[PDB]
Amino acid sequence: IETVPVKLKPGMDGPKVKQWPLTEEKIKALVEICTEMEKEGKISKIGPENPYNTPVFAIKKKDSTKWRKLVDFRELNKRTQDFWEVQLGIPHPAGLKKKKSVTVLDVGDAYFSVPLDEDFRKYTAFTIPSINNETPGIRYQYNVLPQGWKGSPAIFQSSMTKILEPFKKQNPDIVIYQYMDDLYVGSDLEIGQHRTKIEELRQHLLRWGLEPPFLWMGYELHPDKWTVQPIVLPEKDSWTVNDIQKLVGKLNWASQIYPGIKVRQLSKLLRGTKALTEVIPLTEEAELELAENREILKEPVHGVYYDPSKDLIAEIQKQGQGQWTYQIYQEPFKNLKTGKYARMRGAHTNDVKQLTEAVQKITTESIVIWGKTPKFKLPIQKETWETWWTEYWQATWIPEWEFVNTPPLVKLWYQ
Amino acid sequence: MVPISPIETVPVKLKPGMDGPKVKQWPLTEEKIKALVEICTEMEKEGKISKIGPENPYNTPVFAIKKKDSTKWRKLVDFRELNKRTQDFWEVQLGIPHPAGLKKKKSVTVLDVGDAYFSVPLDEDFRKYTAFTIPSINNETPGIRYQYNVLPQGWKGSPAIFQSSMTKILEPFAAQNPDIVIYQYMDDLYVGSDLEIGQHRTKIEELRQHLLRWGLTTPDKKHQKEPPFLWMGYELHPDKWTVQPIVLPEKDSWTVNDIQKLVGKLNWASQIYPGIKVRQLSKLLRGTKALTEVIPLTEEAELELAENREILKEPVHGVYYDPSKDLIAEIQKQGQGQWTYQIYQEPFKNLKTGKYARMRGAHTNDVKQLTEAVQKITTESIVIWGKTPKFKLPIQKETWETWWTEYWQATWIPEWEFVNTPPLVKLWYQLEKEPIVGAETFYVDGAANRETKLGKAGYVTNKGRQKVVPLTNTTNQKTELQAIYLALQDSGLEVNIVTDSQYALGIIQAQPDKSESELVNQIIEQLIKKEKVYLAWVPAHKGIGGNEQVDKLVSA
Ligand SMILES: Cc1cc(/C=C/C#N)cc(C)c1Nc1ccnc(Nc2ccc(C#N)cc2)n1
Ligand SMILES: Cc1c(CO)cnn1-c1ccc(F)cc1
Ligand SMILES: Cc1c(CO)cnn1-c1ccc(F)cc1
Ligand SMILES: [Mg+2]
Repeated sequence: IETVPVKLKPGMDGPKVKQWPLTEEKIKALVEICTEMEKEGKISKIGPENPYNTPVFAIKKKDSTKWRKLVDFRELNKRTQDFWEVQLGIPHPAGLKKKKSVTVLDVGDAYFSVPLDEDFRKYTAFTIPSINNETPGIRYQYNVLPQGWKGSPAIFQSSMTKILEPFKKQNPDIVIYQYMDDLYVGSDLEIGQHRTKIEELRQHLLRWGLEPPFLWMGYELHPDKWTVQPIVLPEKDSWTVNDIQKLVGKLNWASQIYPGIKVRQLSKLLRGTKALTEVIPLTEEAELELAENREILKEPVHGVYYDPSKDLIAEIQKQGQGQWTYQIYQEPFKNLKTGKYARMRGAHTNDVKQLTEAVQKITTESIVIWGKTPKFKLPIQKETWETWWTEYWQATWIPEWEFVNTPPLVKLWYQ
Repeated sequence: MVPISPIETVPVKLKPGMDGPKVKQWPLTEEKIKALVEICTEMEKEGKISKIGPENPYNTPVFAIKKKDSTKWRKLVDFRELNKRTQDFWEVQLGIPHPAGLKKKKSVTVLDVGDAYFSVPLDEDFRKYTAFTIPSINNETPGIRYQYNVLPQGWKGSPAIFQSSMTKILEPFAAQNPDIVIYQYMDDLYVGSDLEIGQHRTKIEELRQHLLRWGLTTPDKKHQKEPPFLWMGYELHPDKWTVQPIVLPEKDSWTVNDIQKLVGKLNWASQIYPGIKVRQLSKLLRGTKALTEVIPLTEEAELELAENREILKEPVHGVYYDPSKDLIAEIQKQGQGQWTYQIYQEPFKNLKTGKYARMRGAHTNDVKQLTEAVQKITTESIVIWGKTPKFKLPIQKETWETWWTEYWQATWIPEWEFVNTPPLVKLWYQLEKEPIVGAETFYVDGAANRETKLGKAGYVTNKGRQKVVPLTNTTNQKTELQAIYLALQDSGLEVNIVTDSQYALGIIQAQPDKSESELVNQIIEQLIKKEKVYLAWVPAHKGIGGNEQVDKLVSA
C-alpha cells in the first residue's frame, strides 16, 4: 500500500527498446486487455515526455483460449537495481528438484495489488502499435507492480510469505518456490492428493484476493523422473572401418571430458588403407581398451560444480525426427545437466515450434534446479527465430539467447 | 464568450545535469532590429511570447532573414543549443504508413490546423529556457528580452508535443465515428471516409465543431489541396497509389555520387515497379566513398541499367488493401543473389512489390536465400497488414521437405504453395548418411608451411590409387580443400571420402551451392556430377590408417 523506493543501477538510463511487429489478432487482444487494466487503475496513459519503451506481445498459456499480456522486461530487468535490502537472496531450495510432482501456478495477478514507486513508473512504458502505423501507438505505464519485472516478486515477497504462512504450517513437507510470476509447489503425494493440495493453495490466494484470470491453471512436472544422457558407446559383433573411425572420433571428443580415455589400440585396428565398409575383427588389446573406456564413462565428470555468480549456458542440437539433445554448463566440458527430448507437441512438421518448446522446457528445468534461466545457444538463423518464436511462446518469462551459424561437429556424439 | 477547454501542458525537463543555454546574441544592422521589433510586437499581442525582466540568465540568438524576392523580413530564433540540452521525447512519426496498407476511400478532405499549433502552451516551468534578446538600436539601451509561451518552431520538443496534443483532442471524435479515418501530417488533418458526400461533409462540420471546444479554428475557404496527394515520395489517389515520377538521368559518364542517387531512385521504385535490379550497379560502390570519383560502368551494369529504364518507361500503380481477402506473396529468383516479389489479393493487381538481396557471406545457397526472403516479406507484411501472406514459391514441395528434414539448423517457412515458373530452387547435391558399399575410399589430406606458403594435397585409396600435388602460395585450410577436390576429380560416380579437416567439414555441412572461394566452387561443381558421396571425418594424428599414410605424404 506504501511504495518501496526503487532505482536503476548507477549510470544507467531506462529502457528504450523498439516494439516489434504485432499481428492484428495480438493488437486487438492487447487493446482489450489494456482498456480494462486502465479502468482498474493498473496502468495509465503517458505523454511524449516519456521516451522509454519495453516491447509487449500476447500469448495463450498452455491449455487455454484466453490471451495473456506478456511484457518483455529483459532490458529493464538488467538495468534495475539488485534487491538485497531485506534479504541477500532467497537461497534456492535444493529439494524442489527431488519432489515427485511439482505444479507451476501463474500467481502474477497478485502483484497488481501493490502500487509501484511513483518515480520508477516511467521506466515501465510500453506501446500498443497500430497496423501500418495508421494511428499513433497507444502509450501506457504501470501504476502497480508489473508481471515479468524482476522487482515484483522481490517487493511482493513480504506479502506472499504472509499469505502462505497458514498453508506452510499445515503442510510442512511441501516445497514452495517463487520465480518471477510463477509459483512452483512440489510434493511427494499421490497426484490426486497433490492436485487437491494445489487447489487448497489457490483458495488462500482467492481468499486474500477478496479475479485472477490464469490462477486456476496448473502445469504439472515430475522432476524425480527427469532423465540425463551419459556417454554410451555401441555394442557390436561386427565393426566396420567406418564404425571404428566413428568410435575413435567419439572417444577423442570424450577424452576432453574424461581424463583416462585411450584410443591407441583401437586406432591400430585400422592399420593400412581399408574400404570404409570392410568388417574388422577386434583384437583382444582393442577390446580391453574399449572396456576400460566404457568403465571410465560410467563415472561422473571430475571437478563439476555450480557457481551462482556465473551464467548458465544451454546448447541445443537438432537430431532429426523430432529429437533434440541439450547440455547445460558454465565451463566447457563441465556439463551440469544433459538431456534429450522427442515428444515435441503438435509440431511434427515445424522445426521452429519444436525448438521453441525445447527452449521453454530447458528453462523450466533450469529454474527448478538452480533458480535461474540459462543463456541459450540456438541452432537457427536469427531472422528465422525472431520472426516466429513469439507465435509458440507459452511461458511468462523470457530467457536470453544467441545464434549458432556454424554446424557443430559434436552433434554426432550426442546422437 | 464561449468557454473553451485548455490544452493540457506537457511537463518538460532539460537533460540531467544540464542547464539552459546562455548564448551570445549576434550584432544586427539597424534595419534588421526594426523588423524584429515589429515582428515580435505582433507575436506578443497574439500571446505567443512575453517580455521578461533582467533576472532571467538564459539566452538563444535571434536572426533576421530576407524572404527572397520580397521586402519582408522573417525572424529566426536559433534553438540549436537549447535542443542539445532538452530531454528526449517519444517520437510517434518514426514508422510511417505504407500506402499498400491503406484502405480505398471515396472522399478525403484536408483541414488546416496551423492556428491550433499556437493554442498549444509550453510548460510554464520550461519557458525561461527559451529567452532571447533583440539588440537595441546603437546598443545604447538594454535589449528587449522575450520568452515563449507556446511551442517554438525549431525547438526539439515542438513536433512531438503538438502531435500528442492533437491526437488527445481527436481521440474521442475518432472513437465515436468509426466510419472515418483521421491522419495528421504537418499542419493539416486529413479525413477519409466511404460515406456519401453529404454525410462526409456533415462529419467534417462535426469535426470542426468538436475542434472549437478547444478554441481551434479551421479555415472556412476549403483547402486547395485535393486528390492526388504528394506525400512522403508517393502519390496517393482515392483508389490507387504510386511513387512520384522516377526519372533516371542520361549521362555520358557516372560519378560515385550519381550512382548512389541512381540506386536510391531504383530502390524507391522497387516497391511498385516489379523486377527492378541494383546488384551490378551497387557492385560499383564497393569500398570507395570519394563522392566525385568517376567509375566506368561494366557491361553488366549497362545491361542492368538498360533493363531498369525499360521497366520504368510507363507508370505503374498499386491498389489498396481489402481486409476481407487473403494476401498472396509470390517470389522469383533473379540471379546473383537477387530475389523479387509481388504481393496481391486479386490476380494481376499488386498492392506492392519489392526485392531482396543475398547477405554478404563466404558461402550460401538458394534455399537459404529463399527462406530469408520469406522471413523479410513476412515481417514487412506484419507491419503493413498485420498478417502473414500465403506464399507462392518456386521450389517443389519435395525439395523443401528434403531440405528442412536434413538441415542441421531448425528452419521453417509458413503456409505456401509451389509455383512452377523457372528458375526453380533445387538441391544441387545431397551427401549420403552411410558409407557406400562398393565405392572406392579416398583418404585425403593436405598441409602447408606458414612461412614459405609451400604445401601438398593428396589422397590414398583402398585400391592403391594415390596422388600428391605440390602447391605454392597456399595455407593449411586451402590444402585441405584442395585434397577433397582431387579425390572428387579422380573418383567415379560413387565415392567415400575420409578427411580430418574440421574446417572443410564445417563448410560442406553448411551445404553451399555458391561461394566466394573458387576452390569451394570447384568442389561444388564436382559434387553435382556425382551419383553418391559419403564424407567421413576422423581426428588427426591418432594413428588412423589411410589418414596417417596420406598425412605423412603431404606434410613431407
Ligand atoms: C496515412 C494517411 C495519409 C493521408 C494523406 C497524406 C497526405 N498528403 C491521408 C489519410 C486519410 C491517411 N490515413 C489513412 C488510413 C486508412 N486508409 C487511408 N486511405 C487513403 C488515404 C488517402 C487516399 C487518397 N487520395 C486514399 C486512401 N488513409
Ligand atoms: C519477435 C521479434 C523480436 C524479438 O526477438 C524481434 N523482431 N521480432 C519480430 C520479427 C518478425 C515479426 F514478424 C514480428 C516480430
Ligand atoms: C520521390 C523520391 C524518389 C524518386 O527518385 C526517391 N526518394 N524519394 C523520396 C522518398 C521519400 C521522401 F519523403 C522524399 C523523397
Ligand atoms: Mg594432417
